[PDB]
Amino acid sequence: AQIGPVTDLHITNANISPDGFSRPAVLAGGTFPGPTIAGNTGDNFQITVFNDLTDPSMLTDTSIHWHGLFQKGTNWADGPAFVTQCPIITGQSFDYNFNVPGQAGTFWYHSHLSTQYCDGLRGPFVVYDPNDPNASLYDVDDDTTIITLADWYHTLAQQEPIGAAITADATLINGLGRSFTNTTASPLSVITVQSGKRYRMRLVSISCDPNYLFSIDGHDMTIIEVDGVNSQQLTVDQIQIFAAQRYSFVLNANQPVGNYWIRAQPNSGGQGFDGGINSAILRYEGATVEDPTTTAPTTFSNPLVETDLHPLADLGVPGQPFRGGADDPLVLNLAFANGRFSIDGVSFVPPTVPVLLQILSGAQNAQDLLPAGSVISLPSNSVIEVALPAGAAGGPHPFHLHGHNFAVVQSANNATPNYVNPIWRDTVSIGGTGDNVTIRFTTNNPGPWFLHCHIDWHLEAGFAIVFAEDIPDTASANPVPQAWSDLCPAYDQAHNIST
Ligand SMILES: *[C@@H]1O[C@H](CO)[C@@H](O[C@@H]2O[C@H](CO)[C@@H](O)[C@H](O)[C@H]2NC(C)=O)[C@H](O)[C@H]1NC(C)=O
Ligand SMILES: *[C@@H]1O[C@H](CO)[C@@H](O[C@@H]2O[C@H](CO)[C@@H](O)[C@H](O)[C@H]2NC(C)=O)[C@H](O)[C@H]1NC(C)=O
Ligand SMILES: [Cu+2]
Ligand SMILES: [Cu+2]
Ligand SMILES: [Cu+2]
Ligand SMILES: [Cu+2]
Ligand code: NA
Repeated sequence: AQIGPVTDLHITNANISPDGFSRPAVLAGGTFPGPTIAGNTGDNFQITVFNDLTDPSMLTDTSIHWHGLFQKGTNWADGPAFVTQCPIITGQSFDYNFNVPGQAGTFWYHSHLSTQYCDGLRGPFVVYDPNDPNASLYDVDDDTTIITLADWYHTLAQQEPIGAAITADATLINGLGRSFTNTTASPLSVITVQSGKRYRMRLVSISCDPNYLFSIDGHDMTIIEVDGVNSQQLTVDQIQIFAAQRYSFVLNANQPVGNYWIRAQPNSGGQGFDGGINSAILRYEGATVEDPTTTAPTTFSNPLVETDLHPLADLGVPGQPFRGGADDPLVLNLAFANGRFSIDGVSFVPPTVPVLLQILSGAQNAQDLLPAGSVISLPSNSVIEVALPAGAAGGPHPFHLHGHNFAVVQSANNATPNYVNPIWRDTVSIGGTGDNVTIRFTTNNPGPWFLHCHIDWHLEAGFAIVFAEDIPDTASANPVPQAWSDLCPAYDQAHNIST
């Protein structure tokens, strides 16, 4: 069952064996992935998060981010530790009480402390639209049509060297999959469809690192949503999905009744499908209960290319139709050396006082804010352009901005900008050497918004900055509840920190 929009959510430690290898984890709702949190557009969500964690090897503090929800007027509920709150300590709880005006689509939630989400605290978050403009394109859209793609590690996150090329031990599809080494024939996930029906498949990358080449043997996929933004219909036979991205696609169950492989090939770790790694099963009602015998093609003739995507609505692009044609045009220098990433010469290290609390206490320009050099102020009601030229090791880097989505004016692997009708999204691959992926948005949401690579190992190694958007209006726009004001005293008391 789905839970929400008003629910408790317990965060616990437990052993799990999603690929047949047992290890301890950090879990929401006792499962991997966590339960789906759902509601309708415009609903009030009140997710009371109970921190019941006791195992220090995966951290006993926690904080949860609602990925892709704008949090307008509720910056305090966004979740990134040391940016919008101090962590929740064990044996305490915290009500994330916010609203989702003007958004409907496929989202997710995850720990936003250190690399803790890798250890298991990740699940889907869906905001349905009762008047969805795409409703007539499918028959079925429910918890059974959500498809999660996850990387899974046998080594605990806090034992992963900072800045390393960290590699997973299994791909999990809907929580199940087989290990790349010492492969055992442990259970694969089954997605069941009825011949003739059309399904809104909600494809969610809950990855900590790899991107996946996702396809379904014998089937194509008609994309209708990108990171929460409705798209024009685009039919493809393969989707390359980067960490934290989401797509909805229509699956037409129009092939002969039978069993078909679902494939998710990561860019690192195990390559291919031997022993059923990187796989799940699409089963038609009435098919024999047996593994598929289908084959992938040698190449995919209609793969997703990001510049083919266009919004369903006339969203346009803010600003003027040329590079630098914005009120505040930025170019970030994105680098990696010696185990640490940097942005504009500064490697992100979380401050002791959360950025939002520094601003509410009166720090009112970005040079007064800590970490020094890691906070950039944005002016209010202005068009912002951010170029993100690639080249830093460990790519392709999927960059994500909190508090916003953005027009993708220039995509990976294509030097041509689009100032007319590019897709809008919230997490974008910045591509490869020589690319100049560029995003635009308007500043109508005061507060500190994190900008970072969503490969969680890279964030931990410093690949982040904070946009302090409209510092002067942050306090009036974001009144804070007492429980939020209580978090930093409680956390600092528990950890013997002075401030
Ligand atoms: C990416 O595009 C940005 C502009 O969006 C380019 O920025 C210019 O960089 C040159 C020096 O490289 C400066 O003279 C300009 O002031 C910058 N802003 C402009 C022209 O609007 C950036 O060079 C591009 N990077 C790559 C790798 O192509
Ligand atoms: C490279 O990106 C550009 C810009 O998004 C794409 O150019 C568009 O191509 C569409 C489809 O043919 C045309 O309708 C638009 O007028 C083009 N826009 C511009 C600004 O040129 C281009 O197709 C992409 N390249 C590849 C190989 O997909
Ligand atoms: Cu996220
Ligand atoms: Cu986010
Ligand atoms: Cu990265
Ligand atoms: Cu984040
Ligand atoms: Na415009």
